[PDB]
Formats: sequence, structure tokens, C-alpha cells
Amino acid sequence: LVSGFEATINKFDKNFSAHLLDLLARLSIYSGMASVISRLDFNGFYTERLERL
Amino acid sequence: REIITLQLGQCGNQIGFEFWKQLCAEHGISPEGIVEEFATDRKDVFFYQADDEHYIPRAVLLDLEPRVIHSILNSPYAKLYNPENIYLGNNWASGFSQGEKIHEDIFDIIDREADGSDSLEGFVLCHSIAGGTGSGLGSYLLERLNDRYPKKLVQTYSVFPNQDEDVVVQPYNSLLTLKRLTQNADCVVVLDNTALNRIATDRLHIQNPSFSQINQLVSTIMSASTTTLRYPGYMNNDLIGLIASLIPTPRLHFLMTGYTPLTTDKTTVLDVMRRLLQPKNVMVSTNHCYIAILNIIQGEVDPTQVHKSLQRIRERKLANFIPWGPASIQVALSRKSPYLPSAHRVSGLMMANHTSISSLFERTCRQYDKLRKREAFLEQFRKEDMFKDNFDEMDTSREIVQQLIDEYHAATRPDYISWG
Amino acid sequence: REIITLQLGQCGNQIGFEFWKQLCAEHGISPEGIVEEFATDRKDVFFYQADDEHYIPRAVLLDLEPRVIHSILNSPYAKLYNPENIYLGNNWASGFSQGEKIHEDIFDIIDREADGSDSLEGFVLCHSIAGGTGSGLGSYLLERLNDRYPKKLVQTYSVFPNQDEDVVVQPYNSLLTLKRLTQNADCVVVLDNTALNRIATDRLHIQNPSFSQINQLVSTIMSASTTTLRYPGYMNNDLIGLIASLIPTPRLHFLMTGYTPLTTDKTTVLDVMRRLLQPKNVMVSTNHCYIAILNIIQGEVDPTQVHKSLQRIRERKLANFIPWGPASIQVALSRKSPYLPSAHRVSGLMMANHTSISSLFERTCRQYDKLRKREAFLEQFRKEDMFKDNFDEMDTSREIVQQLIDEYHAATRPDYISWG
Amino acid sequence: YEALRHFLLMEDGEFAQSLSDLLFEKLPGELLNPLVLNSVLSKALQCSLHGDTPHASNLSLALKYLPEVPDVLSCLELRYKVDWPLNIVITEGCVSKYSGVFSFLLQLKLMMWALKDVCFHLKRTAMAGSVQFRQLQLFKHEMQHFVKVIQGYIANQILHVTWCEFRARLALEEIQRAHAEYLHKAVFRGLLTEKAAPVMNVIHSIFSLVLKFRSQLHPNFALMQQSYNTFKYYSHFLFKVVTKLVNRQPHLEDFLLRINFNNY
Repeated sequence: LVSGFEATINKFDKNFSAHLLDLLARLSIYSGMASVISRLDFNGFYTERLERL
Repeated sequence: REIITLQLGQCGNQIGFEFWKQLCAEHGISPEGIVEEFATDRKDVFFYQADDEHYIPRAVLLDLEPRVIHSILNSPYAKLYNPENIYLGNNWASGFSQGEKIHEDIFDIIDREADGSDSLEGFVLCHSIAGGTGSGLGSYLLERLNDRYPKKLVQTYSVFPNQDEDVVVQPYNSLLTLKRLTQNADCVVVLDNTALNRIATDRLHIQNPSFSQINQLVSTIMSASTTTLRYPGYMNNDLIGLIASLIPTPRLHFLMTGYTPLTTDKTTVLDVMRRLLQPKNVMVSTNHCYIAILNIIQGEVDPTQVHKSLQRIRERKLANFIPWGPASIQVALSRKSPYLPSAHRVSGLMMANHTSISSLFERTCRQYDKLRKREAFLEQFRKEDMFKDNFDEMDTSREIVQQLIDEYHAATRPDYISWG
Repeated sequence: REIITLQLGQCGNQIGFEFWKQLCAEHGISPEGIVEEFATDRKDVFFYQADDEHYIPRAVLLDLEPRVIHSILNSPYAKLYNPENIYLGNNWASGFSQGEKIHEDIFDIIDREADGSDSLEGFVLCHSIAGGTGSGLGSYLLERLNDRYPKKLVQTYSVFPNQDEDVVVQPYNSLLTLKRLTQNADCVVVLDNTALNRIATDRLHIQNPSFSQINQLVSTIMSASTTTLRYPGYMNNDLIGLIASLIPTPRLHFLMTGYTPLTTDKTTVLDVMRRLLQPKNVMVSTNHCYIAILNIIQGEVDPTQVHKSLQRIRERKLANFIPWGPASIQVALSRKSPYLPSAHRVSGLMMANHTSISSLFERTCRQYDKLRKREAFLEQFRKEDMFKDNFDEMDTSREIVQQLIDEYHAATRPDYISWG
Repeated sequence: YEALRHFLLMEDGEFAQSLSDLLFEKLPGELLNPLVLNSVLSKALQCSLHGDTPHASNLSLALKYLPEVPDVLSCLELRYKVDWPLNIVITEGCVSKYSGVFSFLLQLKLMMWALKDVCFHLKRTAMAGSVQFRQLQLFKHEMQHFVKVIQGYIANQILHVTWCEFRARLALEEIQRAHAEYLHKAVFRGLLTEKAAPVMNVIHSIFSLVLKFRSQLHPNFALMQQSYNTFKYYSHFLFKVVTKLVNRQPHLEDFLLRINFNNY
């Protein structure tokens, strides 16, 4: 639960973080208005960390 | 689904008595259980549809040196709940050993009510930490419940033992009970006795009947927390959904209590949100940061109000954040209950996972460390000696609570790929 | 932005009480704080939108030998403001030492209200110079405020200690307090007790209740000065903009008070401008020349009237000029307040930096020099001896006020590339 | 009308003290995405407590050029979209000129922001009583005073006189021409005309010296004293040029009085 678990989990985590960043980024260009992204990540981390324009 | 509520000890039977009386007044039932004509609801969460047209709650009645439980006996709310399972102190070791020798038939009592309901969601324990009567027996029964049924939830409504207090074995008892709470529970709801005492001596000018008024507070909080289960919503009509967001990991499962009116004896969502976020409308009184907050509101709520209120809460930043992730205050809306008094028409409560409770834990640990270093405050209790002649359980509990404090401080960090 | 008002001493709590009552009557609130139906405004400058639908002002209540503060307690305006921070004479040394030993929790009171508001613009101190109760504690708290927070503004509404007066240590107390005022304040608003006494004995025929009527005057002036902040204009919706033009340098920060009706118990801007410029509609009574004047008017003002009035003020030359630069009387227009009595519909007030206050300073310096040369009027106060056995603070304050007088006279010169 | 007076010409308070103040933290390498300037107006209207009205809805704050050049230049227009049955009265060619005069007023706030910067940078030193403290703040005060008297001039013309008119002309073809004259007086009394171009030309020179005075903050005192004296010579010339352009106004009679008052 620490070693093979970590190996299976981290590829899921990489894919989920990828699949989360591109959605919040592709919604952040569209401008509630920008409240949709703003509520989904209240922290503002993975909200758009790979800014576009 | 359905919740079976367990009450034990004099303080635990006191808070269960006031909670059952509160839900009796709340729902459309007499103290006998006679149906009313005004009752989107549910009456099958704490109540069995029982077999004399009284919605008899599934409650386990446990007594240990009964004084106030006798007063519970000759009462009009003894016609509401009595499935006739009453079966017989000032120490954790005494209550633990007494619970140990008779675990069989009280487990049969648990089995009877477990067979009683069709479905089950969790076990809510009316418990008092280092209350003497509740202590020891509560920790032992917690071990019995979590070992015997690994598929259900265990909830423990707990007080923090500071009542401006004589008992000097109380840090040892609270430390052993806290070891059981960290290891044998899925979630723990903790309150401070001193915080509720300060709030009660604030809102009124009462000094002597503090116990009964604190009972009113915890019963109102317990009704408010399960309103979303008792009244059908969209989420947290099961316990595990409300339990899920606040608890990020099996070690941090201790939840702060908030409720934005301290009053029941005009208003909007926006004002009660900003009124909730202060630590002096919290009923539990370096960098200290919440892991996750969840608030549930009940009233005549305009749906745009929660939206712009959460806007204001964001750009003001009046809540303490989580470094390692997003886990924030979540707006939940619930139905206003029938036959509740019409003050604070928009009323909300919050449950939150905060690292500030680590301070209270290490304070009690410091008290234990002081009395343990002095070695004059074990008092040589005979059950404490016979239970453990080497007293290594105190060392194990100290290690577990130290790991707990370290994991708290590690969750405080921006890295929680560093553990404890 | 938001102003947190501090009141201390019996005279300071008196003027704060009348000012809060004046703003309660002015804005649409009850003495409890109940909202009215008639209220371009703002109610967030002195008022917090507080949490029982009363716009409770952020006021620090300080008491030292309370007599009139007890009367403030049993009052209908004690339901307007009481955040419950009241915490406990005839000398500067006694009030200074008493403020010194308890600076911690009163600084926590300051910290509580500083955390209370979202934004902050300045600290307005209700203060009386050599008032005994206000004295010493006010100077010490001025040191605490300016040292602890260097990013905000400090304002001190001050009286000049001449009430046709027995206290002979009063020049020493006023000299030490004036040292603190010159060194530990960003701006000081000074009034003369004898000037307001003359105006009060003029407009009525009162001799005994002079204190309360003077309180009416200073409260009206304090409301009039912050009308442009409380009602949204275009400039001086922050304190520092009004503070900026009158103060050319950190040593000359003492402002004269003017207000063109002495009456509230037809009119144009042109007449009230020429009526304002005389030194006997000034409520503070060689070449003496203003550094900078600023006037604010409130009423039914035709916008051409201020234009040709300022034309007349130029070619008449009825104002005292500044040699080293341009810094002149500036016309500001503000909104007429709701629920103010309809006398003098066009009403203006002025704040001005004048070198004539150097005369009052050197008069009090001459009184101090007389009593200091005689060496019979220290009275051997024990707190004065224990605070400074050598009494070198009196010499340092004398040096600072002498440098102040020299800088005043140097600003009077056409060269202010010659300093003091 | 009384809404655009509050926002597009700024009569709402701690709105001008909030919108420009939040924008000017970026100035440029920032204020390029329309995702922070598109959101800051919605945060300013909450911070004024006269906002969130449905007439402060459809307020679009957008640029027409991307600046790749603080900076006193501005290319930002605050707009409003008029609905259908009032579009026959107010057209959306008038609102563009409201944005046009807005741009100069916003550039004016940029001066009292950079002067606020250098007044705040010196404020943390004081307590302090050095020669270098008092005699440096002496330079600052005259420079801020210049802006506050020319701001008082704008704060007379575009807000007090021209608001008293076009309320004496609303007390259907006439309404369009009434509005078109209300607009026409604002650029004429504002001295943004090509007629008053030489009196406007010196204001930019003063503004460049203010930005350089903010740039410095000590051994370089003499540089700042030199800049202050060059500023004072330029003001001494402006006082005569404004007087010469009265031979060429009623509204200009304020400005020579505003800029110097009893000094030749």
C-alpha cells in the first residue's frame, strides 16, 4: 500500500492533473462569467498554471 | 440511510436525552409518539416506524452509576424511546474494565437494534471525554464497534475536557480515550467545554446551570448537522458524503463546530457567511490553516445570495486556506424545519477541519507531560494498576498523539509528501 | 477609506460622545442603530456594518477616573457603540506611567478593531491637551500608535489649554504633550478653548455650561471636516488628500479651524467667502501669513458663484499669502447632509495652516519659561520625579518647541532654504 | 445621465479611489490579458457601495490597443451599451467620447498615484528628522499641489457647471440635440480641444518630470532639486500662456487663477 500502490496511483494522478488543467484552462479563456472556473478551484492552484495569452 | 444512536454515561445520556427531546419537538410527534397533522421530510433516520404508532428512536440506553438516568426514567420522553435494554464511573480504567467483563450481552443489545432497522449508515456515540461515567466504557465500546463492524461508520460527538476545574488523572484518561478516538473511529466531532461555557456566560448571565444550557447547545448542533439527512436534499442524505470532504486522510478526522446564530432566544446569506468566518462565532475556542470547511444553510434563501456571498468570501479571503490542494468552504442549502422558532430565518452552521485543534491537543499533552514527569498524579488507582502494571499504554497513547501532532503540522506545510 | 476613532480621557470621551450622537442624528440610524428609510452617501467611514443590523462605530472606549463616562454608560447611545473594551488623571506623568504599565492589552484592543475593519485610513484621537485625564496617557498612546503602525495616518483633535483659569504644572504637561504632538503625529487639528469660550459667551449669554456648548461646536466641526469623506465626492474621500495640501513639511502640521456660520440656532458663496476670511470668524483666536488654506462648502451652490467669489478673493487680497510658492485657499464643494437643520443653506468651513499659532505656542512657552525659571511650580509631583529625576525631558521638549518656533519663523520668510 | 456622471465621469467615491488604484498596480508587461481588467470593474463596484445597480451593468472596460512600450500613457476606454428604446435618444457614438474624456481623467489619476508612491516610499522612514527628509518632502508637496489645483479646475468644469446645464434642458428631436450639446461642452471646457492644444502641451512636460521625480528616492538630492526647479520654470511659463489664450474664454478664466494665486 506504499510501493506498488504509489506506482499505480501516480500515473492516474498525472493523467487526472493533466485532464484537470486543460479543462480549467480552456474554460478560463471564456469570459457567472469567469465564476465557473473561480468556484471550481477556490485555491487557484491547477486553475491555469500553464497560462495561454 | 438509517442512523442508530448510542448513548452512555451520565453526560452522554444527558445530551442524548436533550437531543431526543429536541427531535421530538421538531418532528410531528408527541412525547408518547403520537402522529401530528403537519408531518419533503424523512422520519426514518433516527426513528424506527415502531409498532404502536410511535416513531420510537433506535437508542441504546446504558447506565453506569445512574443518577440523572433515573430522572430520564420517570419522564414523558420515556414513552418515546424505551426498547428495554438498560443494563449496568469516575475513572477510565474502571469504566474500561467494567465494559470489558460484560461486552457480550451489550453487544447482543447492539445486535438486536442492528437487526431492528432495515438499513444502516452509522453509529453516533453520545460521549463525554474524561467524564468519568462515559470514559473507559466509551473507549472500550468504540473498540468493540469498529472491530466488529468494519463496513459502517463510527461517529463520536465529543467534548474537550476543560471546564475551568478535583481530578488529576483526567489528562491520563483523556489521553487514553484520545488514542482510542484516533485509532478506532472514522470521524470525531469535538467541542470545547470552555468555549460553550464562555458563550453561555456571554449570552445570558448564568453561572450555576451551565451544564443544562450546554446540553441545549449540543442538541441544537446535532439536530442542525443531521437536518440534511433527515430532510431529503441532493447530497449528504448519507453520512459518508458529509464526512468525505472534510477528512482528507484517516488521521485528520476531527471537525470543528460552527453555527452562525448563537441566538434563538432581515438576515441574508451574505452577512451570516461573513459572521460565520470569524473564530469567535466558532463554538470551539505560527500558521494555522483549515484543511476543509463545509457550511450548511437553512432558510428562505434566495439562490443568488449564496453565489455573490461566495464571491465576497473569495476576494476578501476571510477563511484559512489549504496549501496542498483545493478543499474549501462549500455552500449547502437545506430546508427550514417545521415547528422551529422564527428567529434568525436564514441560519447556517459549519463543520470544518482545522489545524488549530492541534494546539488544544498539545496543551492537554503538556498537562499530561507535567503530571507524568512529576509522578504524583496517577493517585495509584487500583484498576489503573491492575489494568496495566507497566503503564505502557500511556506511552503508546503519547506516541500516537505525538504522531498525530506531527501529521497535523505536516498537513500545515505546503508539502504533505512529508509525513509523521 | 475607513476611519477608526479613538477616545480617551473625560474630555475626550465627552467630545467623542457628542460627535457620535451628532453622527447618529445625522445619518439614518436610531440610537440603537436601527436603519431609516432615507438612508450618494457612505456609512462605512466611522461605522462598521455590524452584526445586529446596527451600524456600530469602531470606537475605543478608554476610562481614567470615570465620572462622565458612567453617564455615557447608562445612555441610549450605549446601544449604538459598545464593542466592550472599556479598561481603566490630574497629571501628565501619572497618565503616562499608568498608560505605560498596561500598554499590552489596550494595544490588543487596538489590534482587535484594526482586524475589525477591512480597510483603514487613519486614527483620529479625541484628545484634550493638559486635561489631566487625557494628558500623559494620550501622549504615550500617540507614541505607541505611531511606532507600531508607520503606514497609517494619525490625527489628533486638540484644544489649546487656556480656559481663563488651580494647576500650575499645566505648562509642563502641555509642553511635554506638544513635544509628542510634533514628533509622533502626522497632522494635528488645534482649537483654542478661550476662542470658543468667547464665541459661546457672544452668541448666547451662557457662563456656567460652557463645556457642553464647546462640545457642540467641536462635534459640528468634526462632522463638517469628514463630510467629504462620509459623502462621496471627487477628492478628500481619503484623509491624506485633505492632509496633503495644508501641510508643506513634517514640522508644520498644525491646522487652524474655521467655519463660516457660527450660527445654526438668501446666502451665497461670495458672502460666506468674505465672511470666512476675517480672523473673527476663525474659531482659533510682525508679518503673519498662512501657508495654505482649504475651504469646503456644502449647500445649494451655483457653480458660477465659487468662480467669481474666488475672483473677488484674489483682487481684494483678503487672505494671507505664502512667500515661498503657491499654496492658496482651495474651493471644495460637498453635499448637503440629510436631516440637518435648514439654517445657513450655503455653509462652508475652512482648515488652514497659519504661522499665527506660533504666537500661542510661544505664549505657552513663556508661561513655562516663567514657572521654570522661578522653580516653585513643579509642585514635586511624585510621578514627575520618578519618571524623570533629572527632568531633562522638559529641556528636550523646550528644544523641540524652540526648533518648531524657528521653523515657523523661517517659513514666514521669503526664503525657506533657511531652516531651524 | 446621473449614472454615467458617477462612473464614466467619476462622481462615485472610493470607486475612482479603487478602480484606478487596482489597475495601476500592474503598470508594461501586465494589463495585457483581458481577464484581469475585465474583472476589476466588477470588484470596484462592490467596493463603492453605490454600485451593483442594473445601470452599472453592461459597463465594458476594454482596450483597443495593446501597449508593449509606470507609464503615463493610456489607451483604455470604459464603455456602456444602451438598450433599444433609448438608443433612438442616446446613440453609442456619444458613449465613445465619454470614454475619450475618461482617458485623460484616468491619466490624471496616474499622477496622484506616482506622487502617492514617492510619498509612501518616504513615509516609512518616519522619529526621523533629517535634513534629507524634510527638504525632500518639501519638493513633493508643491508637485502634488499642482495636480490638485488643476484637478480642481477639471472638478469644476466637467462636473459642476456642465451638470447644471442639461438639467435645465430636461426640465423628441430636442432631447437628442440637448444630449449632443451636453457632450459638446465637456471637451470644450476640458481644454482637450485643438484650440487649447498649446496650453495642454506643457502639462505633459510637467507630467514627465513627475514620473522622473518618482523614479528617484542620499547623494542624488541635487538631481531632484534640479528637476523641481525645472518644473517651477515650466509652471511660470504656463501661467502666461494660459493668459495669452484668453485673447483667443469664459471657462479658461478659471485656469490662470488656479495655476498661480498671488504670485507673479
